[PDB]
Amino acid sequence: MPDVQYPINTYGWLKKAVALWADRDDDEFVNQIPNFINFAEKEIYRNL
Amino acid sequence: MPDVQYPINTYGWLKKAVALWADRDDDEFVNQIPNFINFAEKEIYRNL
Amino acid sequence: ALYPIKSLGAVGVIADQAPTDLAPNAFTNAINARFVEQRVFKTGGNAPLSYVDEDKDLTPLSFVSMPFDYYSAGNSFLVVGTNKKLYKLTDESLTDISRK
Amino acid sequence: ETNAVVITDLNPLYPRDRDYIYEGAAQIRLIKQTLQNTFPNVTEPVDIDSD
Amino acid sequence: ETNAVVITDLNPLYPRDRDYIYEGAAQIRLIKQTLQNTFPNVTEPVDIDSD
Amino acid sequence: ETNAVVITDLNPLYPRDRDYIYEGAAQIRLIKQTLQNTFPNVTEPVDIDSD
Amino acid sequence: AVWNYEFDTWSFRTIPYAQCIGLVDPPVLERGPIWSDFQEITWDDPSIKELVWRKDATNFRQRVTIVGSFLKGFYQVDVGALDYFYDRLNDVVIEKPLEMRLERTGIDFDNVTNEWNQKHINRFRPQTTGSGTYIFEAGGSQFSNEYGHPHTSKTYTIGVDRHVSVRLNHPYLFYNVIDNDVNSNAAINGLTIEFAVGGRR
Repeated sequence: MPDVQYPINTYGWLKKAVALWADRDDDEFVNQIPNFINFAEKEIYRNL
Repeated sequence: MPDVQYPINTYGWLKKAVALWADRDDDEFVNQIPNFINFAEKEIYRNL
Repeated sequence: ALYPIKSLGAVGVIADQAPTDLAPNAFTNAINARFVEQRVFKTGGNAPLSYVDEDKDLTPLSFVSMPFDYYSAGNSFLVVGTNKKLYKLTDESLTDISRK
Repeated sequence: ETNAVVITDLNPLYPRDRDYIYEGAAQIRLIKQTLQNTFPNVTEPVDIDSD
Repeated sequence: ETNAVVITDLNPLYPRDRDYIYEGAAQIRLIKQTLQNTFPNVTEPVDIDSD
Repeated sequence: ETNAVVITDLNPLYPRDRDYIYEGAAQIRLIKQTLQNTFPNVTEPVDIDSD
Repeated sequence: AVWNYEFDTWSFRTIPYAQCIGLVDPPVLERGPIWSDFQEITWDDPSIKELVWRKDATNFRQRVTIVGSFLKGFYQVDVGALDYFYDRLNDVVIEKPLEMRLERTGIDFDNVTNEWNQKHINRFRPQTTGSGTYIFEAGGSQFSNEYGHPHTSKTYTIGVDRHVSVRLNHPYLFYNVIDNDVNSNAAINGLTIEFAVGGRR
């Protein structure tokens, strides 16, 4: 449902592009989007 | 649906040829064409 | 994967029924759709009609497709009613034929 | 009617959007007759070779 | 009149009888088949050369 | 029914059956102008010599 | 509401404010006429326009079902696609393109996957017939009881398009098919929905 610009640059758009690239779009999922993001950035910076 | 030239000089045509090949253009998909591209060129230049 | 939905005309509306337990090829609502044989398509539409221009000022409550009359030839007509009169019409002209 | 006229050389817009309907079939007969008059023989005219 | 494939061997006079008013469209389509069949090679007929 | 065709390109498989055919007269004009444009010189075209 | 007794199948339709209905013979201008009748008519449509050289037939005697209407007149009730709506705000008649809708809520795919499983949709691969221009819609719900919310809609134009790209993942799909267009006589033999599987929470 959401829509996004081309040149993803902001957490703000990213939080939506994720919801997009995955079909399912629901509050059981979005509201924890950010948690997932936290997990990922942490997993990265942990050793990058 | 769309069409192109023999040589694909550029973006203006490529972003359509992609829709062509890869089977489909349905708007939920096209509008991210640019993003896919920004991904690919990067995946390239990172090591080319 | 895939979920084939074939013989789309097999059975039409199935309401009153568990929408998640219908057969694949069955509709929870339809309007102006026609179902036949194996297939689905737009029904024929409404569109107007007139014999003689005198008729278009007319609200016919009921009618008959009579084919024959002794004064007429072997040609068909109409017996058509209204709130106040019984008419006849035959692609040529109009007639009040009410019981005087 | 249309007398003293032969060959499809009449000016266009003859139907003029106002003819009846009884002139349309007469136009077809005139076209068929004139076309037959122009080339009264056809066997297999694939020998054009526009080049 | 479906049957005409040799072309130019049609029947313009009579079998119309000014009847049917449904066959005028069919005749036009049939005429298009006859015209296309005779000359199915047209790109730029600028070689008029009437003389 | 298209319009601007002068290359003997008349589509016969795109009419219609219940809606307006108020172009049969216009089809005749379209057919005539195609014939005139292709061969704008017709007085006695017996010059086929089919052999 | 219409029942086809050859296959025992129900649908519904609009009719033009019928007081009464019947079979009948039609007017002459429609009754298989003769170029030799229009001696007073002009190609220039004296407000008469609705004449297709050949109108498809339902009957060999070429007869017609007619409605006696509240709208001051008569109507034919099964003929080339239009609809005659009415407007009390203006006290006027309106003519609009005839709209088909087909609708199925809550396709669960339970004959291939479990109910609860989220189902990525990609494509509808139909097998159509005729000429026309459909509008497909698709959407879904995370729950079994809702008529889902639209995710997308697209035109399908026959001879040109072979499929329709729709992006979803909800476990219960719905689709609508709409045909609004005037010059269409298309039909559907069937579908074929392309999909995958995600998971569940």
